[PDB]
Amino acid sequence: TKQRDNRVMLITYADSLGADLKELKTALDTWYDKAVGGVHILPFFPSGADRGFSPKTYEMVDPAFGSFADVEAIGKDRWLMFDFMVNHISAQSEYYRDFLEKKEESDWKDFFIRYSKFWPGGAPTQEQVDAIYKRKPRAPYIEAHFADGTEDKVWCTFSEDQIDLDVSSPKVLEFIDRTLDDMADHSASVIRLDAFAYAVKKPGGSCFFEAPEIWQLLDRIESRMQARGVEILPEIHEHYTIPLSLADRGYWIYDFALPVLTLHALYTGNGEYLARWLKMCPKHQYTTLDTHDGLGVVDVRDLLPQEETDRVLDLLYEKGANLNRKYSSEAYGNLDIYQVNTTYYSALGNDDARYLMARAIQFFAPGIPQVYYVGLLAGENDLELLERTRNGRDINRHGYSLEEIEENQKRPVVQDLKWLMELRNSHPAFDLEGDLDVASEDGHLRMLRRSGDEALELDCDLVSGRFTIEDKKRGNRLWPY
Repeated sequence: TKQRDNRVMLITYADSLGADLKELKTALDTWYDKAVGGVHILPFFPSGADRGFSPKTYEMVDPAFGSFADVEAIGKDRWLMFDFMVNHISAQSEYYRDFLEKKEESDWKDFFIRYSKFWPGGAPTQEQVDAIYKRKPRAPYIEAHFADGTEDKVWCTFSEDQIDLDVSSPKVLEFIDRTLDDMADHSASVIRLDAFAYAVKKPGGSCFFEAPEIWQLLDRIESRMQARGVEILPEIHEHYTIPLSLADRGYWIYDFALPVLTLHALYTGNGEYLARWLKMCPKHQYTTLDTHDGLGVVDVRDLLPQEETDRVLDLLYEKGANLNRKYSSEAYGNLDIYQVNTTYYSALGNDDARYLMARAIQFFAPGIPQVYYVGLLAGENDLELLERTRNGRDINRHGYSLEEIEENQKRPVVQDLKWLMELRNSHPAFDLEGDLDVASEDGHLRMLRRSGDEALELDCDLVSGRFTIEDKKRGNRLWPY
């Protein structure tokens, strides 16, 4: 296992940068060898739905993608992040299929949350239904029809294929422990806990980050993986107080507020909300602009005023390249109708200068930047794919051939983003432990990264879309180059 280090991490599917895991390694070695220090390969196990996030098993790689050897090959000199779906498993898994066949005689009788057992009286009251945290209108269950002719309802947060696990069941905790151990054996440096805040259900509760049980589950998983030298990263999209409460207890977090705060700053020339955010962020975080999902809007609540949130959303739809509100609707198959479906480059109207500025801000921000592969290649909204699949998120999930990755290398914006990633990976001022001084004034955002006598200053003109990078220790301007 290559240890998680202080270098830019790529987010990619196994089949989105070239055709499969072998072509992914070719792409990274050929064009991104110094730019990409870590790789989050999105779920690469056989899956029944939601492009990997409904795993049928963890015991084999989806053979469309390759083998565990092909994953380990990428992990030779790049640290790896894998997903563990702590919240759910495929309805097409051995576990759920056996439960439908055998019911109370199934080894997996306790793996799923059955309404008849979970709810006092055998069903929720409307009050209890209304209390559950939702990101789409569909009820959070599906019908289970058993081979014996009987039926129940099972908890279903996401797509109809994603059946929620009962983390209160000892057999499920054994499955979690075994699966994380297997991931550690396959060279995982970090395990991402997908949908972490959904994992604990309580009758009458929101069933979102239910304390103290959610903390006890996190500590169980983090403690086990710490003993293997593996880090954990919970995926939580909500009010900033939740991730900052994790950071206060020594857990890695995602920054999901940066994307929309940065868009608002670049569209308005106002850095005040972005500066306030940057100052409250911890050092042990992963920053995002793009991920494989849409842009988070609830994630900026109380960081961007509602008027300014409404304003930047209007600007994305009006001034962005090929956004459409319909793409976040139920018609386009969304699991979260409150996210904005777009590539980050197209959110900025395919503006090279402001897209590079967004990445510069991200790279000077605390913690470790994640770059999604579509953003790596300054990719535009893919209406062709979106309209073929009728899956809104596919606007930002173009599959690149090796030929198309190569064709993109001539673009200055692709060259410049690679240069920024190489700088982020080489310059000592980006020390994970180093300090950030942020100032917002006269339409500028100034970010000074210090580490001992190292002092590297980003100065963003949010109005003009031009930035400078100055090495104050060595007395030399690094950008423009």
